[PDB]
Amino acid sequence: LTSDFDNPRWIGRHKHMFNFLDVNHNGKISLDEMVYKASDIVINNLGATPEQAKRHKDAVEAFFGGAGMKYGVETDWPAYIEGWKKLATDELEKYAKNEPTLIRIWGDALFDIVDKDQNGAITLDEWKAYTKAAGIIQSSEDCEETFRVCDIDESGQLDVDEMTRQHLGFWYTMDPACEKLYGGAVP
Ligand SMILES: O=C1N2C=C(c3ccc(O)cc3)N[C@@H](Cc3ccccc3)C2=N[C@@]1(Cc1ccc(Br)cc1)OO
Repeated sequence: LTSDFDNPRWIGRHKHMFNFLDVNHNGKISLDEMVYKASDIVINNLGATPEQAKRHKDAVEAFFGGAGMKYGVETDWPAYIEGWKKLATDELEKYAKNEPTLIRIWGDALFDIVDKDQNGAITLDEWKAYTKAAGIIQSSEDCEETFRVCDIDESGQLDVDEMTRQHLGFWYTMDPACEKLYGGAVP
């Protein structure tokens, strides 16, 4: 439940993602681009209903919002990483107080789209469909590493509650137990 913001591997994890989000190498990204990307994936690749898409958009907006990003503002790397320090701090504070995190809220919205059974858990094939559409993982072998790192349930599925815990460790705290969550795709 403690952050590790001076760790070069934390900083570099998020710089990897900044660079991945900055698809046209502008050195800056906007909230507009984030919510476009989000809705493009779920509506155009993953079959989301209109209601599901709007729920998902609201969650992504709130997530990057928590990192300081705003509509009509171009966020460069120094502003992006400083805002990520605020997001991670807020998220860990919520998690410690048993309050829903922004990453959980996003997960619930995403999993309602990706889980054909709408019961809060995804198969490996579903995780492959999501991460390859998003681009955050490219290869099947890296998607398969997720399922090695995560505690998989009795039906072979990845529950949103488990992925949220792994995400806290991976994106917010540098928990060694959560290394390689995205395989080699994200250092
Ligand atoms: O955890 C997830 N992330 C985390 C990030 C991320 C990016 C930058 C950064 O500095 C830190 C994290 N990005 C994405 C991909 C994406 C970005 C923007 C719009 C749509 C999709 C992502 N997709 C998710 C979706 C998700 C969310 C919550 C839960 Br629980 C499970 C899955 O899984 O790969």
